[PDB]
Amino acid sequence: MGRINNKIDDISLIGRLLICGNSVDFDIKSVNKDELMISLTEFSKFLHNILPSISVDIMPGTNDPSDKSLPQQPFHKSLFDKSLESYFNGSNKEILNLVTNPYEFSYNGVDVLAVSGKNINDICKYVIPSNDDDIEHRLDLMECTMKWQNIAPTAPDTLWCYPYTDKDPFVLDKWPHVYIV
Amino acid sequence: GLRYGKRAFVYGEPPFGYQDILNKLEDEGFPKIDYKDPFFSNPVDLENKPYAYAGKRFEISSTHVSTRIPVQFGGETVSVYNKPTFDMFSSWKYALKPPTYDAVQKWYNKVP
Amino acid sequence: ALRSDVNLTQYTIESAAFNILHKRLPHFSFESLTNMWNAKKSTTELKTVLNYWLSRAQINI
Amino acid sequence: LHMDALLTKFNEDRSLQDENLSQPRTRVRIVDDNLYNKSNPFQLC
Amino acid sequence: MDQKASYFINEKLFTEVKPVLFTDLIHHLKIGPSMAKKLMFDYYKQAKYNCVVICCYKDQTIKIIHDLSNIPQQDSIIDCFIYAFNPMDSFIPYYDIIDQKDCLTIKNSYELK
Amino acid sequence: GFSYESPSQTLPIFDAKGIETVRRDGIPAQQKIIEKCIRLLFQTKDLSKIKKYLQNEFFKIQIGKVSAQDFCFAKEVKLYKERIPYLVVKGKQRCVSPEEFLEGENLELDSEYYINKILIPPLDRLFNLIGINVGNWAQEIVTTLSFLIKKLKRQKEYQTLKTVCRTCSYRYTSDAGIENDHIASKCNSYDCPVFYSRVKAERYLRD
Amino acid sequence: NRWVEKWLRVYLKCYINLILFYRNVYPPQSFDYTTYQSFNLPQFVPINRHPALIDYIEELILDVLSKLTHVYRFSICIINKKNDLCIEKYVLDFSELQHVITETEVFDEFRSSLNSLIMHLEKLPKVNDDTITFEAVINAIELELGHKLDRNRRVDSLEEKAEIERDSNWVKCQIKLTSLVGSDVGPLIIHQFSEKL
Amino acid sequence: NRWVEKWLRVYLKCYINLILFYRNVYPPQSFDYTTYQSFNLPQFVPINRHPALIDYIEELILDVLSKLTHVYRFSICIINKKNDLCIEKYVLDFITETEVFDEFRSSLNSLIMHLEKLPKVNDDTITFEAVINKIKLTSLVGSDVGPLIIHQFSEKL
Ligand code: SF4
Repeated sequence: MGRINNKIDDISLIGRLLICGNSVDFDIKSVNKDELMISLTEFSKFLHNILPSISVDIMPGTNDPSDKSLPQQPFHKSLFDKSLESYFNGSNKEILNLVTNPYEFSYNGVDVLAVSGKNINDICKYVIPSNDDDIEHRLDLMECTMKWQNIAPTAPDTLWCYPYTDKDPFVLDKWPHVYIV
Repeated sequence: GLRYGKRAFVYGEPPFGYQDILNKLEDEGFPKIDYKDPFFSNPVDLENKPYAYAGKRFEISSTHVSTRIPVQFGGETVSVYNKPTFDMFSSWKYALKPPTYDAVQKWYNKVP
Repeated sequence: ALRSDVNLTQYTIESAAFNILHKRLPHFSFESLTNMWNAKKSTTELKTVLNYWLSRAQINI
Repeated sequence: LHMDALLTKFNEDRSLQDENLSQPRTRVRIVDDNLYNKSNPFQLC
Repeated sequence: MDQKASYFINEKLFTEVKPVLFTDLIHHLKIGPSMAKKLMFDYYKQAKYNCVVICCYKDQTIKIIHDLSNIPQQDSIIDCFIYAFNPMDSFIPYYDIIDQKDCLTIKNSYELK
Repeated sequence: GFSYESPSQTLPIFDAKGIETVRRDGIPAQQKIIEKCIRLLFQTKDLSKIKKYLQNEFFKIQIGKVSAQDFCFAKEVKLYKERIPYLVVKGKQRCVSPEEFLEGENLELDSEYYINKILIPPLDRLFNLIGINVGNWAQEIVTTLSFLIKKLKRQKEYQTLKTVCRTCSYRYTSDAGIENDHIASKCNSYDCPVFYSRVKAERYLRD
Repeated sequence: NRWVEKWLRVYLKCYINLILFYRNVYPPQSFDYTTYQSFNLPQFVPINRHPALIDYIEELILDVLSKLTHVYRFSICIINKKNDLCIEKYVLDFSELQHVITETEVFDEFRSSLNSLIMHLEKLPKVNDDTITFEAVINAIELELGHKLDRNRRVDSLEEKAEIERDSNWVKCQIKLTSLVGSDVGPLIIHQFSEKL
Repeated sequence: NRWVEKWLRVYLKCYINLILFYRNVYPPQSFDYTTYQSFNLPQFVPINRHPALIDYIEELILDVLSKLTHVYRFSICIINKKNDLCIEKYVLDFITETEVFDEFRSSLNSLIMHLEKLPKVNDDTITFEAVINKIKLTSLVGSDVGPLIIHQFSEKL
């Protein structure tokens, strides 16, 4: 909000914020509606304080209240405070945009792809007895994923049934400028 | 050791001891050890079930306070008959004992 | 011999292997095994049925 | 130095300028053209 | 004003016990952030509370001072102002809806329709 | 009863001879239920806990939260090397196959002759010598966020079942990539409880 | 009685929890800062995670709320075990209880009262373990317990059993006072007190 | 003087039974801990099963209460075997049927709470003896409404 740094000349350059995933964390085994509602209302406050100053981009994750597979739909129109109904009117979309887990944002002509990170986390969930959890290893895995033109290398652990018909979406068709994981 | 006092007397000694007590209880026509018979922990689950079975009357009772009988002095059960008299500005205390510090410490150290 | 020695219900190869050797072996229908054996491609199915029969033979010992 | 020294050096030297609160600075406009164009690729039924 | 601000601060500190932040002072007095920090420092001057100060270093780094005895990189400090005054030891603030109709220093390019 | 072969022996041994479990045709659930009730009666002598356990089991059977592996009659078809245990599943309200439950568009688990004539006879024989009846205990037995939570729990259960079945079939395929779940999707072993849970989750997700 | 029951319940729960935590009557490792204990709590208070203490306090608060119709004072005592002497006394007044809205305001008032209590407890010296225990005392207007068993109380459901076990669990009985802030809201007119030495 | 007689009888009987059971003067399993209730209290109160000891206790209680005017203190000393030393010495003695009832109830509750926090003692080592008239003293509640106020104290070592 520019209240801490006080350098408005530099803080005003942040056009929008991008929440990539994991905003609410619980164990789906033992949870009730009250805890999720409390966490969503706690998030709603923060949201109501940040919205009228800087735009926001909401993305789901692996521990978010959405589908566990990779192509997660947006959360819902519900699950937020009733005071946010002015933003969910369908007209003010540039201020708050709830998008799927993978997305290719064209920010002023710059194509950037963002993913919740379930693909890399599932690839690292195996133990391959070759190829000789550091930063360089994740970078090399991301580079290999970008070169192979396949966002999801492990089909059954990541992908779900009926993803598409005759044209998979996870196979890369156009290379982006920045790959955000 | 602990003195009795300035003026005091002494009563007769008990007839039984620590060893002969069970032996005398057995010879009197009673079992040496009365093991726990089947009982209902909940008084609602009684429902007068021990009526009979194949012509055999069974005695099944509960442990709750509502079913327990008052102690008798000389074979006569003593109880209050007159209605209570409520007094204003009274005080009360909770009777059940809370758990022990050592108990919860051992429960936490076991990492359940 | 297993029925005379042990006392169980199913009296199958998988039940015996699980109750004696503590190993659970999957079971496939005869149609699936035939479709796997007649596949020109997908050598994984051939290796699968081969290991299936080899394990069924070794459990007998 | 102590926290009091830093406080007396920073808060006392405050400029208290540019905080008009009536003509605020507008944030840089950044638009994601993929909002309404076409072909939401990962949007399934 | 330095008079109504101190009154509001001591009221919200002792009468209705709750931690006070400079954001509440800015929302109540309709003033700027630097003026709020100056008023907070003046109230810290001239004691039954605990002060919570924050220091902004270089490289856009923000931290919360806890020991108040060992301040690392004292030369790289660009700003250091008292953030809040809590009477209790556990900070644990609370957040609610705030109507910033005229108490905003940075406004978005788009307006709600 | 409980057996102590030596005074130094601390834990008892559940020794039974000619117990109600001895039967050519019988369900495994009855044996486990009888063993649990006997253990509860011998350890604490509490009839209320046994009544609560029996009512909970009856309510679970009436709802349909059973694994269906311990609720199957195993008929012996010939070809004497009779090794064809055809499974009857609770009837038709007959003699439905497990494939009917596999295509579980509807449920026919009835709190009926099965439950009654397989549970009340042995418990009644065991508790009449005590002086209590078990039939009366059974006679008394006769939004968006929650939906999303239930859907997520079901999906996580299905994913865990698929993962464990795939790693189980890894013994044969020796592979972890694609077509591994395809090979594991045909495991119809009726002697594995994971198969029943997997097909139940699939039927629940298909409806 | 429609909504003040739950509010008073959670207030008494947080009261007992903070009293047990800040006085070192139980190990702090068994406590965790949470916000949901089957009821939305107005603040991140340290609540214990032990089963026996859980339903113990639950039944205590249930009996207190049932007797509230005649109780005007609720006290939590802290006594030593080497000598049955009252060391600390925390009083909660219920003057007429404003008996027969804006739940956020009730939660704010409860939060302010709990903050005042925590500030008062933070000034007390450290309390040691090993049998520094607590008790419970109440003060009613006109009531008599321990005499409902004169007819054998033939039970028929759970309500009668609960009433009997609540009326039979009470036994009759016989410095620097520091006042705190209470709840000045309309329906919940509650006052707070404290005692030492 | 009507209700107080029988109520003091039953209170003394319960107190003697508790002081015999909670210590090792008599072995366990010889009492009925799951049948009787003393004063509608939720705690368990043990009563011995041997008729001889019950009649002995009743006879001595009647003999005490018959001459309650001249006696002012009734203690129950605990004698240690092979040493003849008084290890423990519990003492007692110097309206509406309800006030004496709650007085006896409170005294019994205090006695139970004080006995339940006692260290374990070895078996076949202590003998009891009733008497008619380095110290750790403990004071319990007593009857205050009746003009025959009964104090309650305990000693040790
Ligand atoms: S279910 Fe079929 S696949 Fe899953 S483990 Fe048992 S056998 Fe192997």
